[PDB]
Amino acid sequence: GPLGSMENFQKVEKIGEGTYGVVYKARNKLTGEVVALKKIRLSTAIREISLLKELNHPNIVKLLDVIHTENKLYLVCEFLHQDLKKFMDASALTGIPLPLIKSYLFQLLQGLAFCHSHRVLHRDLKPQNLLINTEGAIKLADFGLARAFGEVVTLWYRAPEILLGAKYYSTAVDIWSLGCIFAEMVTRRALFPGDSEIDQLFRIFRTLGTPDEVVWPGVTSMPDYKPSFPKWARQDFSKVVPPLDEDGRSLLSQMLHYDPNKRISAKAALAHPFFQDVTKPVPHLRL
Ligand SMILES: */C=C\C(=O)N1CCN(CC2CC2)c2cc(C(=O)OC)ccc21
Repeated sequence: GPLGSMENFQKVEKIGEGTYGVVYKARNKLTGEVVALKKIRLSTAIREISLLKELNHPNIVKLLDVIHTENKLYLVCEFLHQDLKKFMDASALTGIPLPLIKSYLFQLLQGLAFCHSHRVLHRDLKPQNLLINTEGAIKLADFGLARAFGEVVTLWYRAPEILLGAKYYSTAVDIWSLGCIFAEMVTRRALFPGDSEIDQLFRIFRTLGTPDEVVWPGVTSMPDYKPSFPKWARQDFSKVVPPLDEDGRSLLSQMLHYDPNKRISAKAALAHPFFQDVTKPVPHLRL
């Protein structure tokens, strides 16, 4: 078995918890490069991961290297300046400026359209794995594998078809997660902050109404659907995202359609009128 493969990286800071391991800010001992290092404590996933090394896009965090040594798996990523959760917390008193929200949403839709055009799903979009830099960019990170391998799981961004037991995800799950993040940037509160699967499901139901066959054909036959679910009425989007103009509200409503077949795709969303005046502002970052 392999050893000595990682003495070329000196760990500088602990910067989060990825989808399968802890992530450090590290410094390439040899080249001086500053990177983000995911350590997965341990294949068909050795190939599914290495395919992500080819998935290069301005709005996807660059996967530089996979280092499989000594019953541990390392992912070497480019390092970005801040993640969206921290920036949202830092902007709690003022709010992220709406043009910057719109830039960030637009860029993430571009990243997803690229990912989805390659039939790659993220599966677990969260403010914590959206990374931003000083230049105005935002990038997708920590893609969830179809094969899980290797804190507490956040459920707040989970699409309802996942919660309802759907065995096969579509790209629509990522559009749902990003809609939730969009709303959270605008209102400065999480849209659906459940603390269990059923609390998550029912928080969605209380806001968007309990889905039935009318709005979601097939919902009542899903593995975890129960006829005994409470029947809540749908609230109005004027109540859910007050600061958002009608263009933003209509886009968000389309990202949160219950039926994954009705949910807007990333590429369709790019053409939505909400982006006809999109710009690329600079965040104010305290690093
Ligand atoms: C290559 C490391 C990697 O896989 N990721 C995804 C995990 N994270 C953060 C994790 C969600 C808490 C992460 C962060 C960065 C970064 O630059 O943070 C400042 C880069 C890559 C990765």
